[PDB]
Amino acid sequence: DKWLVTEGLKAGDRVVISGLQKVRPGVQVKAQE
Amino acid sequence: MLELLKSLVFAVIMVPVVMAIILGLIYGLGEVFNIFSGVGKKDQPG
Amino acid sequence: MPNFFIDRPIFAWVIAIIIMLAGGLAILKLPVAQYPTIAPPAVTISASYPGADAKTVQDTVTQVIEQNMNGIDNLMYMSSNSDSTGTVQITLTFESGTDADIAQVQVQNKLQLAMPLLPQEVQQQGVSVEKSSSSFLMVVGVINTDGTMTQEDISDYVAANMKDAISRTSGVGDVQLFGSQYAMRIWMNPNELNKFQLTPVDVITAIKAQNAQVAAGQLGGTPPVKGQQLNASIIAQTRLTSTEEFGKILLKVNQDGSRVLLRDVAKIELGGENYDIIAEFNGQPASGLGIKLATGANALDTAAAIRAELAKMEPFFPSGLKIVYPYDTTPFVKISIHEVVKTLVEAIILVFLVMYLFLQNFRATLIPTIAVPVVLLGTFAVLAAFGFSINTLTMFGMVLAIGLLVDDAIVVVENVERVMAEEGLPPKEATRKSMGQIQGALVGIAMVLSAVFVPMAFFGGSTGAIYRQFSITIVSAMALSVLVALILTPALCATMLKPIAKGDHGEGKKGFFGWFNRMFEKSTHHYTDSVGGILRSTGRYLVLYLIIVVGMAYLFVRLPSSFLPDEDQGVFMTMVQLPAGATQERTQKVLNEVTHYYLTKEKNNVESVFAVNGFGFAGRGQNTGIAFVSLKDWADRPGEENKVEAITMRATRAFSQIKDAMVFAFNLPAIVELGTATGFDFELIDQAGLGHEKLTQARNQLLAEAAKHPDMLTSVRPNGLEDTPQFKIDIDQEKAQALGVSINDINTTLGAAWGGSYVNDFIDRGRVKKVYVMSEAKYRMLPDDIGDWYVRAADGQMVPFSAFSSSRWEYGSPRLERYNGLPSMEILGQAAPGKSTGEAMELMEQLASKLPTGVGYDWTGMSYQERLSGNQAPSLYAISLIVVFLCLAALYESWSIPFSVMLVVPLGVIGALLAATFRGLTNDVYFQVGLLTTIGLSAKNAILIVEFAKDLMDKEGKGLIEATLDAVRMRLRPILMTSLAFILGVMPLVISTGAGSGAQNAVGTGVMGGMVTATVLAIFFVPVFFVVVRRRFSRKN
Amino acid sequence: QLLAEAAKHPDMLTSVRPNGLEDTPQFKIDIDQEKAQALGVSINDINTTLGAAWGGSYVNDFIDRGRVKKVYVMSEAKYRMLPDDIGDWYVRAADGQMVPFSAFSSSRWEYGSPRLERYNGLPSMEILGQAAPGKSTGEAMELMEQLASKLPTGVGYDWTGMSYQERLSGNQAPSLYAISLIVVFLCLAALYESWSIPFS
Amino acid sequence: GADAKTVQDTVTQVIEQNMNGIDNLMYMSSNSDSTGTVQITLTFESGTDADIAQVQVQNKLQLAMPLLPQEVQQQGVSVEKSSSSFLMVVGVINTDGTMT
Amino acid sequence: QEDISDYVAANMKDAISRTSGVGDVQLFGSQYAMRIWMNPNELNKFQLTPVDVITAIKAQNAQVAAGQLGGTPPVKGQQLNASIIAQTRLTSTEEFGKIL
Amino acid sequence: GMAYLFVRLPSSFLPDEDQGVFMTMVQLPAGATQERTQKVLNEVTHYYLT
Amino acid sequence: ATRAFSQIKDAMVFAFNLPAIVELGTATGFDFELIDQAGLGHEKLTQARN
Ligand SMILES: COCCN1CCN(c2nc(SCCc3ccc(OC)c(OC)c3)c(C#N)c3c2COC(C)(C)C3)CC1
Ligand SMILES: COCCN1CCN(c2nc(SCCc3ccc(OC)c(OC)c3)c(C#N)c3c2COC(C)(C)C3)CC1
Repeated sequence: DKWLVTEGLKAGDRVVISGLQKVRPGVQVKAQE
Repeated sequence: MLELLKSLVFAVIMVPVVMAIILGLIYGLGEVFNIFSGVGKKDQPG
Repeated sequence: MPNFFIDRPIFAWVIAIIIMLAGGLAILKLPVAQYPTIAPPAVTISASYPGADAKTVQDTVTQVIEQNMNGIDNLMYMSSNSDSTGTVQITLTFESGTDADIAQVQVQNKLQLAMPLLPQEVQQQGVSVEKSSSSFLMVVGVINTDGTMTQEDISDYVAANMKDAISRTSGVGDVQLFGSQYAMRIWMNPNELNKFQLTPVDVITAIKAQNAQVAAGQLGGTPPVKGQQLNASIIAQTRLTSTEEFGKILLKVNQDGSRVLLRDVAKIELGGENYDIIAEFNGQPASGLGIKLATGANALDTAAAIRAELAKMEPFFPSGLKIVYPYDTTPFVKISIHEVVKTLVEAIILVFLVMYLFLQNFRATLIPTIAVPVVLLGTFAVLAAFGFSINTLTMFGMVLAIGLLVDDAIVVVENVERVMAEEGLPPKEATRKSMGQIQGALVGIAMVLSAVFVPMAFFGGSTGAIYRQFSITIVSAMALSVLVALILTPALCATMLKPIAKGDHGEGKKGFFGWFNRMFEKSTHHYTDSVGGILRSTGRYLVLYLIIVVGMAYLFVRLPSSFLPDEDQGVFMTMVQLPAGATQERTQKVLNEVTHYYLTKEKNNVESVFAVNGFGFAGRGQNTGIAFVSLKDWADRPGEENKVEAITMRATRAFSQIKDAMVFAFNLPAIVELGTATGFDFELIDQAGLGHEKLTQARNQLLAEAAKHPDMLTSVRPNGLEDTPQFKIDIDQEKAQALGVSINDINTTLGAAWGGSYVNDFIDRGRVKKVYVMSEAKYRMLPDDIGDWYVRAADGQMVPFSAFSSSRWEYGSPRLERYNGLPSMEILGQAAPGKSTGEAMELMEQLASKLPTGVGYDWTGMSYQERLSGNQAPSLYAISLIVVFLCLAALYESWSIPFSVMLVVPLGVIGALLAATFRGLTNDVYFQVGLLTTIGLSAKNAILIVEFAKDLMDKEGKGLIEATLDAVRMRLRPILMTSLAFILGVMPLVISTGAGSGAQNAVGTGVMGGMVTATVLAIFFVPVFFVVVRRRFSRKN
Repeated sequence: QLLAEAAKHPDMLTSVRPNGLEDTPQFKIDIDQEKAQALGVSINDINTTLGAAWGGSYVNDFIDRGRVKKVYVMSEAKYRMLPDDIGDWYVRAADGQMVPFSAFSSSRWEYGSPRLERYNGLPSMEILGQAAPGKSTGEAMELMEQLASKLPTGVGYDWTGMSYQERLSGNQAPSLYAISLIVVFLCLAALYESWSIPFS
Repeated sequence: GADAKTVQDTVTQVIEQNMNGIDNLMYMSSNSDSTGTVQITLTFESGTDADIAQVQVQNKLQLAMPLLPQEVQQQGVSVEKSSSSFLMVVGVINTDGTMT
Repeated sequence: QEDISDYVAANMKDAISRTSGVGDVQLFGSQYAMRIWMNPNELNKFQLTPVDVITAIKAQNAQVAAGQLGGTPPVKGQQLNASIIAQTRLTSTEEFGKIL
Repeated sequence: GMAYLFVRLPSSFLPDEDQGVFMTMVQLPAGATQERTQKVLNEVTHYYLT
Repeated sequence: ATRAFSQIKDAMVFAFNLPAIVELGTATGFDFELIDQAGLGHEKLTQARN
């Protein structure tokens, strides 16, 4: 249940998972993990 | 049957109170119905 | 001739009593429901093509069907969809008023124009063509308490035992399951087919063949040989009856018996038609009925027997199966069938209070207590010949009409009581001595009532079906409340009475009422000093009246023209909406939270949550889901904070905290397509053939443009779904056959592994149940599992898919809707809250001018109701205004004479408009009946006051200035006995909330505190309305 | 038990008899389906043979005096009479050799009710019967209602066909006299102008 | 030519299982037999239109047809308003015996 | 004509047949149906029959119930749902050109 | 005399009309042929014609 | 029209007009079948019509 990526991201980046309705590009994020 | 126990005591208190607010209407404002006094009729067609 | 029934009086007595049981046979013949047939007759065609996306099932099923639909009768808007579970649901909203049964079959057997042109899986699965919209009677959740039964284990028990038995019960028209039943879910293990070098072809080809009932022949059959004595019938291969007997469905065997049983390549078990719906009821899995009315709506006998027939099933329940009702029509009206009778009995007493007010008698006062229960059940009886039903639009229509049957009851006994109380003559002649001058006026006591139904046939549509439910209700409240008031009630002034002194003002009356009956004398001189001082002020009270109506339209333009109020109907629907392409595990996990939220934070309000994963009224799938939420009776929860809107708005706040899901909720009417109460619902079209992505950029440009006008077009959302990813396989044809395969072997592999193919039926327990070959779960669950499917070459060497099927991702809208034979999208919308919809409808059009070629624009729902008529208030209540001018001019016999009775129309609507301030409700249809109930009786006093002035012009010859000064003074003692004769009937209409309060507390204070403008404030101006007519149009100069 | 209860009143209930037929013997043919594949035959060569020779099968139309009539294949009659005629039917294997039905299909006999009469999705058994010479149905149907309520709950009795309309006459036809004559009991007071003349 | 134990299952139990809430119904009795004949008898309320009935039976059957294993209609089915009164039931016989 | 008759069919007929008042619209041409013109001196080149031209077009040009990644029921432990596009009904003369 | 001779009066529905036909049905053992049922309708026709 | 249509060979060109109901012709024009019963086919039906 995980995509494997060869390019496009670097390590330590913060992937958004939950909430792709209410998140358009450029919003504050209550970035929990 | 308890709303006939209501309408024993609340069809004898909510019937005069609506009869009492209209007395505050037709007699309280009935005085100011007669404070207004004047003639302004337009009887031009006759 | 009105006294033709009086010249022998009991010839009039008995005819009303004939109605008491010749209607009484028909009040038990008359069936009950909360709501009549409001909706326009829709036709829901539910095709199903399992395992195929939108653009397949738009093309294979929907476009083929929509090509045929040209030659049918009377459609409003043939709305559609086509989604990713393979379901079509085209909806033929027809014209209102025209029937369904003729109109259903005109679109049901020319679906047979191209039933062969549909693929032979979708016409092997279903095209079910109902004649019903979303008006369920009740939903019966069947629920496993223990956990032995799964979800789908419930559903065949509902199908094999309940669905037929519940549809036995009368009043039941349509029954669904959210199941449906145990289709033999043939799984496939593609690392076992490759073991035996098979495909999903040979699993199908066996099961289509080794499982088939054969026309088996008969021994000794037809004809016999001459000399035959034996006749039997052969049983050939029966349709196999077991999960174990499909286990030994044979496959390839060699010539030396090395068999391949199908249980070596299949995890055979029973399952469902589709697992697209995971229901849930308080955390544990449920199936469910959905029960609809039989046309000829029945709710007293149905739900009382739906429960009662369900009472023979708890001996037959398996381990922990329970039945629970997440929804029901009837407990809305299981209590109002008794209380609206019980409000009426005290309203009889409220009219017996009027007899107790001035008479204070015990034998001469039984006349209204017998005049009332004749009319109420005759009111059912004539509409029982119309065939209409007792309903919350009609029982409410006759809890108003028991004000409108008593207002003629105690004015014509009290006119008789008037005439006998200045000259003292007996009521045997006072029943004629009153009627001797007003015999052309008791054709007038319902004549503006003859003028307030003649456009009530003249409203069409959904709301046009509402006015008809008050139309024939105020015609039976016209007819058999006056045919017991012109005929019965004058004859009722003869027998049971205690006649009086020489003109009884009430000389020997001893009580505190009797001293207040000298404050009945307070308004004797003062109301004469009113009108005598209004006559002195007749120039400044003339010009005052046209500027107490400047607040009418000033309130009416800020009174928002809304629709029917959100009733607390005891349920509210909670919609979830996950990201694009979110699986069913996540949605159930979110519906774990939302159920845990509606339970463990609202135990007091929410009875339970019937939560379906995957169902979307917006459109089915896996990212959506609905939570039917059961509320409770108001005897279990108090207050406005426990009504629906307070529950839902607290819910949506905490739904900002639930990530990965755009959760919200809403409330339900009967129809779920009534708009946004400034409602427009919009179908933007593709015309040219631009595809959908060029139509999608139009959505991306106008939903943005809807978000560029927050001032007019407030909600920017489509009902459909965002363009989810969907997984293209390049079945590489040229590669595939050169590799050695055939193509029909590929697509029957690919379309019956990853899809799930119906094969045939089998027989479980003597019931015919489907057989679905499908890949197992863990082998069709990734793009990686493409390569695990093995397809047989020309020679029989196995070939993986990944050798010849490259793949790529792409978009696709997994719910494509269609304009009538062209693509479209369901754009919702609201005008900004407290504005008109006609400009919000028109702005969208001239914002669709910002959108390119090949794009039409049309409407649906209540918007096509708006497309035919914007508002039928100003010009089609002019025919409740001009039609009042023609009828009452016949009484006074003069042109411009009803211009006096036209000036109680503002003094009846201002009482209606002020009740929208002292409680704060909007303009709905029940406010539009709030006019006609209150201007219906502002005019009747404005007949009773100034038609006695016609006696003061056509029997008595006083001058019309002082005839009006006699139309205050001779009329004086009935003045408090006419205006207060009705307004004592509106008394229980304040403290009664719960289950639709604003029809009887805001319109209740539109008729308690709304009739005060028409009863204790209009009649100050009603006598001088006669002279402001007859000082400009004086035929006395 | 019903004919043990209703046919043993032979004076009134004359010839109470069933409709749904007694369980005839049915002739199960166990297509020993693995032999019916190991021999080389595909079973669709078998079920079409077993079911369009014994069976009788529509094939297509044909034209006859310019009229469309059907084409039926069937066995000739003397080749489908007995369980012996199982053994005469030959089916072709994969390699074109011919195999008899007696080589694999092991026949037997079983019960079977031909008239499987249903009711709304419920299997049922219809029972007929007349009434006595010189007597009536109502003293025979209610006699049946003495003998149909004998059974416990689980198999119920229904009265329909001719029997519904008399079950409807028993509910409204003497009850017709109530609402008819009470209107007449109220017609007289209109004519005679008294409550008490309808007492007479 | 077919059986009777599984003529209700090929034909009748399919046409029986579309009968959701039959419009002004009184009983639906069917009877499969050994000749492969099925006679599903939908009898309705009196006063309900027989003309809409044969329409609505094939809007109960043709409510939900292709829940049919489709040979149900491929054999030939005949919805009919069988008011089982007849007119004359004219027999046509041969007198000499040449015609069978 | 036929270049016009679809333009009536794909645009006008579904717009006039729901123009107000209009009942039955009888189109007088046709939709623009893909007309495979066979060529029997090319069939004898490749040793085919029209059977194999029909059997191919009924196969490669056939829309398939393609199913869903993440279909129902899921495996316990899944996070992906998509739909599958199998062979679309081929949308062109140029795509019938590469009908194999 | 009314109340005693009404519930004792037999309550049929419709009389037997002399309709000029009457159907005689035959019922053989379970599994008896069209030859044998014809063989009884040899007798029954010979019964109703002698 | 029809007079100049006599000049057009290779075709029986004529014309007519449309009534309200268009199956009659010259204001009284009847219409009639000649059905076959005895299975004679069509050419013997045609020889009847010839
Ligand atoms: C594709 O399905 C179309 C049927 N829709 C309308 C009726 N509806 C409704 N279902 C239910 S309960 C469950 C019925 C059910 C069971 C299993 C399912 O999964 C197999 C399922 O989804 C298919 C539904 C209720 C309630 N309370 C209501 C509606 C409808 O709204 C109410 C608020 C009246 C209450 C379910 C959705
Ligand atoms: C669907 O076809 C059957 C309809 N029939 C009755 C109506 N009749 C008529 N058709 C037409 S238009 C024929 C259009 C057309 C176009 C392409 C075609 O190629 C496919 C084609 O062949 C069918 C026809 C008209 C006119 N104007 C009229 C009638 C009839 O008389 C009028 C005066 C009304 C003028 C045509 C024949």
